Amino acid sequence: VRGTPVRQRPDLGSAQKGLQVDLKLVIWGTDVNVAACKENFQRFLQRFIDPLAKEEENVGIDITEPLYMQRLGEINVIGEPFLNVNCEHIKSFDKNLYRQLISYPQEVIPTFDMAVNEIFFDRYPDSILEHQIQVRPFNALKTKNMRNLNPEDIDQLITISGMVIRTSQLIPEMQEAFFQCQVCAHTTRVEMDRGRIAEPSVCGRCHTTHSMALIHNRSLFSDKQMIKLQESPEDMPAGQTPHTVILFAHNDLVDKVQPGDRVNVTGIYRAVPIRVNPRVSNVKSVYKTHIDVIHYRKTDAKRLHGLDEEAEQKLFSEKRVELLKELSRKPDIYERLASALAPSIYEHEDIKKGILLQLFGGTRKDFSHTGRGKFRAEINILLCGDPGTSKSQLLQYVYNLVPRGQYTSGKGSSAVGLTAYVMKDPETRQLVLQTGALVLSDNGICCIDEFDKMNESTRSVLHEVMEQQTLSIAKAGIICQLNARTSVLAAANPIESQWNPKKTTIENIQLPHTLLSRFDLIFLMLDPQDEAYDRRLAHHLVALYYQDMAVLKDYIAYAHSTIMPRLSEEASQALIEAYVDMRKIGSSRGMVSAYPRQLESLIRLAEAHAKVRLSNKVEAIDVEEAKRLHREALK
Amino acid sequence: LKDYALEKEKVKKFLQEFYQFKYGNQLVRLAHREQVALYVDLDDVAEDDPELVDSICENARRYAKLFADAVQELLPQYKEREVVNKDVLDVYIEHRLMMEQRSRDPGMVRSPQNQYPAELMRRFELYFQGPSSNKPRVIREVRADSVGKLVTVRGIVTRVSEVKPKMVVATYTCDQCGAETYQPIQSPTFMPLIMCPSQECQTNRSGGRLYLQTRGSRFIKFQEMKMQEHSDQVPVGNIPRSITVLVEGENTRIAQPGDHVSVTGIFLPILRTVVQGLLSETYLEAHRIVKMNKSEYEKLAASIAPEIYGHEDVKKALLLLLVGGVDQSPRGMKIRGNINICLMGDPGVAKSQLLSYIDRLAPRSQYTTGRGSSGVGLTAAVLRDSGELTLEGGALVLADQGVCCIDEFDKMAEADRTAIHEVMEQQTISIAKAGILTTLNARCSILAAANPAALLSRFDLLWLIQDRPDRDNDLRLAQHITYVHQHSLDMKLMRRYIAMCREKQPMVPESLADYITAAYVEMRREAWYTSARTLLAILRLSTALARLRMVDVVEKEDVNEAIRLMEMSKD
Amino acid sequence: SGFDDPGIFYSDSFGGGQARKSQLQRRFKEFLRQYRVGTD
Ligand SMILES: Nc1ncnc2c1ncn2[C@@H]1O[C@H](COP(=O)(O)OP(=O)(O)O)[C@@H](O)[C@H]1O
Ligand SMILES: [Mg+2]
Ligand SMILES: [Zn+2]
Ligand SMILES: [Zn+2]
Repeated sequence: VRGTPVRQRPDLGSAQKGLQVDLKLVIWGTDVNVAACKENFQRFLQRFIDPLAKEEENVGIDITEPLYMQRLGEINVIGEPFLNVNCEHIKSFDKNLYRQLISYPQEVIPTFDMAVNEIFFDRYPDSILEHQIQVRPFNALKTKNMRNLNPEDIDQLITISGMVIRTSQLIPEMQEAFFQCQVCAHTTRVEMDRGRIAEPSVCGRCHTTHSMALIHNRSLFSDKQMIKLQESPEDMPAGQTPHTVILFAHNDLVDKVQPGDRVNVTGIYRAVPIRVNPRVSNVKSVYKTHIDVIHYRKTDAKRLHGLDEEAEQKLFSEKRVELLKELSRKPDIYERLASALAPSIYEHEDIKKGILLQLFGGTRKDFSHTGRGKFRAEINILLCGDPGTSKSQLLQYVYNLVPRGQYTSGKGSSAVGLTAYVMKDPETRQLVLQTGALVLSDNGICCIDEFDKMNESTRSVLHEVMEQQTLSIAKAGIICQLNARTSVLAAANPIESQWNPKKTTIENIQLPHTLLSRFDLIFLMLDPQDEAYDRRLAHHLVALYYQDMAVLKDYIAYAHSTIMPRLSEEASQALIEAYVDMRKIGSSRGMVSAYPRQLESLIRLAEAHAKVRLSNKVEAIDVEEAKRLHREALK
Repeated sequence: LKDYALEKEKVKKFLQEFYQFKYGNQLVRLAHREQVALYVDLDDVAEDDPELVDSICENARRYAKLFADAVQELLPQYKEREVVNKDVLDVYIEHRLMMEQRSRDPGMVRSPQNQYPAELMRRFELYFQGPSSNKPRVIREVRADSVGKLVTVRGIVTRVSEVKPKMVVATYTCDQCGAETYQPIQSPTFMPLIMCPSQECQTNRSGGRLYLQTRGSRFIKFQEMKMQEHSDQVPVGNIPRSITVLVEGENTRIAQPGDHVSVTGIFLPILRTVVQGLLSETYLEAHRIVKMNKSEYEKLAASIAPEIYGHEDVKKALLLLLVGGVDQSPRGMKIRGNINICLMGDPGVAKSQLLSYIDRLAPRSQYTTGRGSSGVGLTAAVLRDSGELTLEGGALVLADQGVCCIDEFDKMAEADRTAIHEVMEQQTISIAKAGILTTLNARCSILAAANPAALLSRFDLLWLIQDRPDRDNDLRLAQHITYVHQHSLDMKLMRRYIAMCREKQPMVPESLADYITAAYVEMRREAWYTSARTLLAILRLSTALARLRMVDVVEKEDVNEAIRLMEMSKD
Repeated sequence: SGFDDPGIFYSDSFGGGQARKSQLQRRFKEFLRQYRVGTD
């Protein structure tokens, strides 16, 4: 060690004695040796090359060099002192060290820290990190259900997965109190030690008794963050409601993950007693428990790349980038992806191209200089179709596939419940503002089943978000404006739950024109009585009965990363001409008459298709396809 | 009164000697730590000694302490090998007794309060199961006179908290000495300690300053469950009385909301703390949990509610759902193996009675009429509990895996109608309401009843019952019901056959692909409302009929009977 | 259950210029047990 500071580990827990005992010299209560665990992890660091390291999924990870050594090299070239120690790599290497770490985290981890700092500073003498490297051990063997956890895993590193609900304000807590003598101005720092400070009680200089006063804002504080999180268990017993768990983040992990984000969370399961009343210092026999956090895994093999994941530069290998680019250059890329989306359902090519264009999303642009408000860049789809037509299953599939996906169904909702509401947090007791689905879906998708049965007091909420993406809560709690930039995937039944063919489109839909003009795509899911289609659908469904994702998500991620298509002269003139054409056509009543909103719809759909093709310029093909899809969707 | 050293000797000799060594095998298994809980049986103890049994019935808690310590001392001679120390808790107890041996000095005497206590170092738990002679008493009737007495009760569950770690023996460590003191907890609350009575501290005259931690402590699986009188138990006009029950160790996570339970325990008090005296709450400390009375082909279907006549195809489809179509999750998208039936009917054909019988039948069942369960009654809501906004469930989420028998679906509230549409379509319930932001999981199957389009378009079977007056039909039914009043398969056996039938998991054969596609297109032409939902209906009914046959392969007979049922329903 | 209160049971101090009084009592114990007078 050169002398870099040893900043304490608030998230690991309060310190302890570290009592050791001979049976060589293990830690009391544990089958651990500091020397053995330290040396085993030093071996793991120096010699652990992968059996397989897919460069495509693990960019920057080779199959030749020892794995974590080049990680230490990058932690030398840049200044963040954190090392991602995959617990399953440890499981493959040394099962004993897995047992010791995922039974005794707060003591095995500091030894791992010591070893890493020692090896790193041996390798690089003149490298300077702000403090010691810290090991983030994650991807421990997934416990499925918190409700099926036992009281034997207290302080034992677990992992679960779920979506956030709230990330409350920072809360400082003491780490090194500052004291000054009121009489003689003698100063002293007092380190927080094992959960409580030591008030000096005598001046060190003038020996006055209890003249030492605690100066607050000279002290040292690490931060905190209550992060209320809703679990997504993979085990759902017969009637276990959605479990929700409190997460206390600390100095480095605070405000790294927002509400609505979906995360695996690996962290220390920590029981803490409950005070009987807020002022009495008694406690309760019946503890609470809350997971701590040592790591959030953002990546999911079922979902697509997140927003910050797309934003970060070093996300894709050059080979993967070239694979995506040539896959784009292949002419039938759009129809290949529309076929890929939801493989179960049988050849809804038009609807799937539309849903794909939604998922890619239109181009983002700034109108602050123009002062035209904020131009909604998202896309919105209305699957208007007869009941029992797999529209609801499309809703479920896309909701699962997309991150930042929220879900509503008819009048299982309310205006305040979608916007926001003030309620007291029962752990801090302050009146806090909890978000709704329309704020959790801020940069994602809201899937709304039973969209007709969503009585207009609620669709009043949808109006503002669909026109300008702002959601102004004006209430005795707060008078503020929540961002709600949600793409919408609405599902509507016709009146009387069957598409009468006598009634025309608007007459059958029966929704307000000021709402139906907001959805920039409307699909009339109808069933022609093609017996060939019936036979083929039967064979498809029974086929799945008797019975790629990575490239798809990486493709969409690259598109969002560095594809922001712009209009061309050809595309603009075609857009004007096609808008006039559609206006002339739909001027006939019954059908949805065109609007400047529909001009915006055409522009956005063209931008989305250009994003799909990576053209970096909206083309006549794009605008022609947008026109074609709009017509064939509405017809 | 008696001498409890004599009683402990009695039960020690008993546990060693009673029977294959009945209790001996259990004792050696727990000695090796192949079981963590134990259960005394007062029938098995009345096998020899009745006075001890009557005393246990009258002062059960003390004898619980006796039995548990007796087995604790019987432990080590039954121990025969080195156990693998499966828990960090095992590591702690082994380390503790190791250092006690190290600094033993066996001649040296130690105080009456310097020793690792039983409640800490036991690592097993001992409960009971009251005798058959002990009649289960009414929850209302378990009064103050029955405090301390051993008592069994039978009641329905209303709501059950989760498993949070109750403290049993808190462990404190010092700032100077290094010993480890214990605070054995008993009550709902404890004042922490701040000073260490270790004799090194008493010698040093040092500040104790001991700090509690969870590492060396002893937590336990603790739940507080609620229970409710049986509606048959209830007197003429009073509402059903409730009761709080406390669940510990290997009694945890047995009962669940809505499931009938029989709990055997003792009715011990807690401090109440405005009239003088010394008042006290009452909780029943559970010591054996047994769900009972709901959750323990042609002749079979006719056995489904023999008191109803006719509707033979209806009963067959009901049997079919009760077996359940094959649960499928292929390629991520879920094709749930639930079967949804609606019974539209003329006023009065015993459709409500059919729903009630299915409610009494299924291992999970919830019979909800129109407005008794509306809004939160069907959905899930929020309630104060460790006080907290516990989100708990209504009817459907209580019936998360079972059968919701919905009665008079026609006149339900429109929000209830919307929720039921959601659960039939996707077996979830999304909510973004005032204080709730959830997506409940409800894998339920719907049995709607109603009186005469969305119904037709979202279902697997709709059945119109029109009792067209036919003289011979009504004559036979009249004779039948009059005979029923005149004279006034077994349900358990029926449910056992169904329970085994649930788990054969057939997979469709390729030979029937042509047959099923041909039948689908032919039914479509005969229609020309049928669609892919009706395709999935025939296909699910085929899978379920294969399950009823118990063979793992569906055949032509199955699809034939499925089309027979649907034709009968539509016509 | 709050009716009774059993004691606070405890154990020994396993593990762990100015000396401490337990050590000094120990030194007196060793001095008074093991002190030899006379000669072989
Ligand atoms: N075969 C039968 N066996 C038993 N009860 C019958 C039979 N036929 C008619 N009933 C009587 O019909 C009455 C009405 O049934 P109910 O469940 O109310 O039908 P719904 O509620 O659909 O109108 C019941 O009280 C029942 O006793
Ligand atoms: Mg009825
Ligand atoms: Zn001073
Ligand atoms: Zn002490």
